Amino acid sequence: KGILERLNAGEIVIGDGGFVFALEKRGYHPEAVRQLHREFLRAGSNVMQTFTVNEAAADIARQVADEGDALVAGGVSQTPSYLSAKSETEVKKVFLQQLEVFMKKNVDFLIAEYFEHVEEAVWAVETLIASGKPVAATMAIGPEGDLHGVPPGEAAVRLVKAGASIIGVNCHFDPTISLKTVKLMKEGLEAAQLKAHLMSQPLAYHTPDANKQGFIDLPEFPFGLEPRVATRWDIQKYAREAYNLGVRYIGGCCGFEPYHIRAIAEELAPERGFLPPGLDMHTKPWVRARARKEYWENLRIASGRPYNPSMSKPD
Amino acid sequence: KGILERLNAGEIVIGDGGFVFALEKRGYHPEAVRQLHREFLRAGSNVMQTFTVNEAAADIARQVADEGDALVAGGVSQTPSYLSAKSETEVKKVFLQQLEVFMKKNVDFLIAEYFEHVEEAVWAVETLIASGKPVAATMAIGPEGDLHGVPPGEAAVRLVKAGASIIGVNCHFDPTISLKTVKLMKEGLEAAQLKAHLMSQPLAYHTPDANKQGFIDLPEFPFGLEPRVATRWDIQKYAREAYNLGVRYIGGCCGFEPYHIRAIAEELAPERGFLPPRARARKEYWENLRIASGRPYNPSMSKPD
Amino acid sequence: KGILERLNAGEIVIGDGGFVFALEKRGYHPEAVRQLHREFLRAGSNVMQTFTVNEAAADIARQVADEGDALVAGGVSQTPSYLSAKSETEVKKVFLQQLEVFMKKNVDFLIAEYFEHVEEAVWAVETLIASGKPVAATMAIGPEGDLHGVPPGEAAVRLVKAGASIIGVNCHFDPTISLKTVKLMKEGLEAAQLKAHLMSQPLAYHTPDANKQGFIDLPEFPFGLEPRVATRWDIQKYAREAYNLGVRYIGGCCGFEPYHIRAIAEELAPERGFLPPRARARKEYWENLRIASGRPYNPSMSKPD
Amino acid sequence: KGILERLNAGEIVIGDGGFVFALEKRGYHPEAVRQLHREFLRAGSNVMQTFTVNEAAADIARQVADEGDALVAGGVSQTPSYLSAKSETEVKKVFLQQLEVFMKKNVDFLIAEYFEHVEEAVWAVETLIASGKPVAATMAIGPEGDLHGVPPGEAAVRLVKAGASIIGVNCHFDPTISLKTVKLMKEGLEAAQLKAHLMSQPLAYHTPDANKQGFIDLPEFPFGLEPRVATRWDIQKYAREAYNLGVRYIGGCCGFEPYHIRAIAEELAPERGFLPPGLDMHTKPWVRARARKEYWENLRIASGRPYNPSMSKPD
Ligand SMILES: [Sm+3]
Ligand SMILES: [Sm+3]
Ligand SMILES: [Sm+3]
Ligand SMILES: [Sm+3]
Ligand SMILES: [Sm+3]
Ligand SMILES: [Sm+3]
Ligand SMILES: [Sm+3]
Ligand SMILES: [Sm+3]
Repeated sequence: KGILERLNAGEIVIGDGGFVFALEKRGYHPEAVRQLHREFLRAGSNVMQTFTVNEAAADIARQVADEGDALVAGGVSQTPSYLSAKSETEVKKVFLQQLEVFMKKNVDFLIAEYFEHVEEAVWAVETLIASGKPVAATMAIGPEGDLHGVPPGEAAVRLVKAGASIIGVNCHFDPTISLKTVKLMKEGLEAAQLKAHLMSQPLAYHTPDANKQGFIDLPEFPFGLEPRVATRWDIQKYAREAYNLGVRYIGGCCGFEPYHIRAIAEELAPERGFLPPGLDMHTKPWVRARARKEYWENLRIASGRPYNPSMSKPD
Repeated sequence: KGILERLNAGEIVIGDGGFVFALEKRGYHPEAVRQLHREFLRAGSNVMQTFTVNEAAADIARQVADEGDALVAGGVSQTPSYLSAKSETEVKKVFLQQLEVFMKKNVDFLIAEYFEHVEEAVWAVETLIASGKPVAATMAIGPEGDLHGVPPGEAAVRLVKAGASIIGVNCHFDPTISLKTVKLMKEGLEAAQLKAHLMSQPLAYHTPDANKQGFIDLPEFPFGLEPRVATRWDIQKYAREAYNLGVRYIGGCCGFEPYHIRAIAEELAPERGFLPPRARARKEYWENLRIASGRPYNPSMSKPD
Repeated sequence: KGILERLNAGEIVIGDGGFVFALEKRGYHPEAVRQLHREFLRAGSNVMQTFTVNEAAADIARQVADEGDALVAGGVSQTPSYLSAKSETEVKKVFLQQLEVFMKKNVDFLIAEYFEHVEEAVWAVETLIASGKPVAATMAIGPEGDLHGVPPGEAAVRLVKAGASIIGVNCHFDPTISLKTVKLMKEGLEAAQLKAHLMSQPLAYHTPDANKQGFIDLPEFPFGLEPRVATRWDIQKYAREAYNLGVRYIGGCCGFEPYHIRAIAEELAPERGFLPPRARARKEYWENLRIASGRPYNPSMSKPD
Repeated sequence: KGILERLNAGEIVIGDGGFVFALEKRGYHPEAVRQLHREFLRAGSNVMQTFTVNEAAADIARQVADEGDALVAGGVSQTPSYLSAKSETEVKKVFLQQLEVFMKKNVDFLIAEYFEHVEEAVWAVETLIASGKPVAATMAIGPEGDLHGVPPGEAAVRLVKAGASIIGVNCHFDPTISLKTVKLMKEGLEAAQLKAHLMSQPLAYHTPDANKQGFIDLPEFPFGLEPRVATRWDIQKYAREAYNLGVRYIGGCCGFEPYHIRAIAEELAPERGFLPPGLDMHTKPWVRARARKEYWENLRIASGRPYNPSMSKPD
């Protein structure tokens, strides 16, 4: 079953969140890459991504995807070259080169991931639909819109018009700010009487202090982000709210690890009809008392850093 | 080089801190276990631990240790029998039991790991040395001592007298509180004219709010600990302080992942002699950045239950 | 010098910010009222406010104002009648009512203080100018505007058109959010070719967690606000920013005590020309010290109810 | 009724906390001093203090004390001259000079306040009892003892032996650390089979981060302490716990204002049989919901400073 088939039938598709983030974190060896893909699959991901040999990358993904109920998706991000002034025919040529690797490896679908400029997001979708494969487009923007002042609603409209059947947001903000952005996008599609499936790949980092440029501008980016990491409970709340908003492609970006994906899969186990592939016996009474979801759902966890602030100023 | 030859040759032994926590976190598949081991070895760990299939765990650990400059260590922790009050010979029997397997698999050394009672740790040391292999003993206690009131200085002295060639602290507090405990253990050994290598396997979780029982009593244990996780800069400061205090077997316990081990190897790359296998590009910015929690609606500390 | 002569002569008018909050805090005795007034005048305030016995309040204020370089001002705030939906002529009547007393006691000027609705503020301005005395109008709104959605730029324009010689913001947010609102009010007046003196009477409580309704909706209002209190360094930064933005009637509202007013006078002593009546000895240490809350078990922000 | 009479009958005596702190805060004029004394009396204080003309100071205190149920107490603090090496006969001469002003003005009792060295605290009590007036002694020390390593228990013992009928702690730590110190003192008196009334004049500032030197060593001392100020609820909890510990002279030191004293008086209004000399009608429902002691007693108030830490390192 393909990605549009699943989603058209109202299924909840779970992404393989921060694959790249995790490979980075682990210090990367096909075995290392195959093992990570497997952890995401075991956690419940229905998508195994590959990027940009590029062919071995695609092979390993396909290999693990065949071990469960998952698809292989090829992703492309913004060229770093747009800031390099050079953009246009040059941009589509790069996308085109990557499109070939993917068609050649016969991926299940494509994702225009990481894009801060709608204009460039569009060029990507235009090039990608020429494969005849389903295309998903996400924008690395918050409620205020992209780098040109293009609002989320309008960005959503233009991406669908360009041919994306799945739109959403990713990689710049935490789950809460990301879903607010997706709500804006959803309202853009409604007002324009257009339809598309929605997806969200938020950061697993809390970013209440970020400005419109996202977490990259926080002073802790990228080596002091540990304190902000979402617990599994934070992610279950995100999964539930995403589900309630109409999001059906629920994933994650930087900060996401297999256990965050498993939390999504477990939170939505009822709705999905299945679970992805002993605290109550602990010796201490007060520890046993924590073996109840309600306890964690209501606990305001401490940071453990009394000498540090709870927020920082961007820049 | 054996564990003791390394240490006597002035080398820094990097532990594979967090092994069990990582597998638990990744959700566990010999390949899954083999990969995790490789990550630690690749991060610079000189020890691949193995516990209690048993023959398999020991075999995978040995295979990855073979792949690099690492030893395999057999770990033993506090037993239910002792807490369930069977004491004496009875407790010595389960360790002997465990030893057997580590004997047959021929592990390089043994660690009496995770003991909240000095007494039971001693009984563990006395049993493990019957293996003729070097024995390391670590206590899950803080500056205030073990569960019967035995202070760190004394605990260190009884562990060495019992035959441990390496002693220290592990798994109950963050790096700073753990090293203060180690300092107390070291002053004890000195006041007693005793000598032994020191080790530390602290939590990678900041724990300023814990009482003498350790992080377990904190209400966030074990599923709400994320905010407390040490950054690599916190870990590098820990490695540096540990080295300066005289610690030469530097590892970690719950919360330590491979990247934390790697921070230790890089920090101490000059003292070791090699590395393990825009203004934010400067290490001193990170060493001085008071990172934010990102959780303004949450407290900074909790009271232990 | 009258309020308007002072301002046109380039002077900085220091308000007696916090008067009601202080008396409320001290628990209220004409002597008690007279002393509080003296504290503000002694801290540098150039205005002694009076509201609504009435003749007494006005008399005590005048006596202390007489003692120094201060004016007496009659304050009027949003009425229940307007919120209780009587609007139009009815609301104008209670202000006229209030004016009467301030007319007989001969106060120096009038302030339409504390209005969450531009419309009712205008009706207040239109009534108060019938006194022939200068009228100041301040809004209890933030950057997002009043309760009907009227933005700061527009609110400022309608208040001046209505006859207010002085406009600004008061009592709903901390100094920074209040001055951002003032900046918006100033851009409105500019886009409309209008001119008027500006004033600010912010809360002395830090309020980063409030929504458009102001600090009242925070769960700590009104008895758990202590941690939020501005230090004198926070107040000096506010005075300096207010001056730089062009504000010349600089006061405060809830939370401001005499020492906060004094911080304003000292900060601006060079721009005024006089003062009001071991490495911690340096002002730049205080200007840079990120003070601790002393409440590690409490959050740093709360969600408005 | 005198101070020993009240306390011997088991009455709860309420101090006039941070009189000096408050006068400082207000920028100081007999009228200013009389008004402050009155606010404390109106708040419930049974003691009006005067210090070190000194005579006018004593007159005003007496004057206001006569307006209610209060006594006038003369207080003496450590000489700053002990750090000036000069100490002994020199110290008692200063105390003696002050003792005369007070006997001359006929105060009701005397307080050896602010003392960081037990040795010097003792000299003060020795000089002061020579007036035939009741003497109270407090130490500015925490659980670890004074500047010489003299523990609280022993300090308590020596002060009583020197002639103090009332002992306690003050001016260096918050209510919680101060009462722990008083508990230690109380245990010292018990073990030595001695008896004395207990008193506490803690800071109204939370100081969980202070070292044995007290709040003077925190970096915010003395101009950045605002965030630490106790709410009236924090003080009611202190009053109740002080009462439960056996403390019967309940006061305060730096940071205390009349409203903190009133909170003590109200918390203990039942036990005392009287109160010292409209939120529920507020327009907003959620505001009306706060007119219940339980709400405040259970509310973990926010600091309002997300960009600041919750604790600082001493020094
Ligand atoms: Sm390589
Ligand atoms: Sm939220
Ligand atoms: Sm299984
Ligand atoms: Sm530290
Ligand atoms: Sm009355
Ligand atoms: Sm600011
Ligand atoms: Sm003077
Ligand atoms: Sm407490």
